[PDB]
Amino acid sequence: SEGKFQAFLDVSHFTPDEVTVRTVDNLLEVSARHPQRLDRHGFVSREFCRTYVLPADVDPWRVRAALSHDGILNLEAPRG
Amino acid sequence: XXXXXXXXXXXXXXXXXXXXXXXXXXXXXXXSELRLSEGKFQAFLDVSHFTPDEVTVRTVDNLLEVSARHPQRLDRHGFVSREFCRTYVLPADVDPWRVRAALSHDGILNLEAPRGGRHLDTVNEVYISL
Amino acid sequence: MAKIILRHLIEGKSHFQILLDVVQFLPEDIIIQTFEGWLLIKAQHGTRMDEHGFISRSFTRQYKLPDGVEIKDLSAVLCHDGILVVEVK
Repeated sequence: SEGKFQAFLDVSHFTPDEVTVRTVDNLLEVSARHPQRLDRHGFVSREFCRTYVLPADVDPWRVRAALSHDGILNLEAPRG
Repeated sequence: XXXXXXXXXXXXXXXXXXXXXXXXXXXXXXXSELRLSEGKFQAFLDVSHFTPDEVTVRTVDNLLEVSARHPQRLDRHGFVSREFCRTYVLPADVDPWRVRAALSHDGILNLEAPRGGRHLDTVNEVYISL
Repeated sequence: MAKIILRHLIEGKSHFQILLDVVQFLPEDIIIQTFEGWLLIKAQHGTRMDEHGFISRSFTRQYKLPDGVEIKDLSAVLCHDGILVVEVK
């Protein structure tokens, strides 16, 4: 855990195509916004924007972003 | 195609039945695919696999049911049997009766029905009991 | 400041092969059963939402064996891309 501050967010609800992040200043954002999914019970629309407060020790640059086939998007940033 | 949908084209061998959908949007008031505009409710389907006698269309209330089902034939790979019962949801404005349908030589049913039969109203909002 | 981007994610003789095009027919719906020798499969997609209009299907196809073939050496596979192949390896 020490050295690199990583945040784990389950993006399983959303598609890998409709995925947005964007750094902007010290804070690190994450935007999704789906269209109406087919589903089993009926049509469903979902939109979520979670802003992760990155520390002053961690850079804006070299911020790695990867999502597993299970739907676990890990936003990591080395400090220093 | 790959996990991130990065494709690398391939055919070579034979294939089976079915098709892929056409251009359509959501969040409307009404609900190859539909092309229903303001006044004329039209549709289209790839019924190329089926013979004209095999195709049966009926408007059970407000739903234009397009039934198919064709027994085993020669095709190319072997004895193949198909079946499909695609139903369309017409708005309250469109008449359940007075629905036209045309099968092309290519094998495409081009359904049509005009809007103007009912007033078509409603919103209503319920309260939580807790 | 600048936006960050996400990443991740990765015949002739002695053999008989039959690759078919399983569209939106799920593996829970598709069933590949082999009798005496003829390779059979049925799609059968239930009455789903299907975006525009609610649709349903059924695609049962039987493929004849080339005489010298045993319904045990054949091992089928439904690839993620959509193409389901029944071949002997």
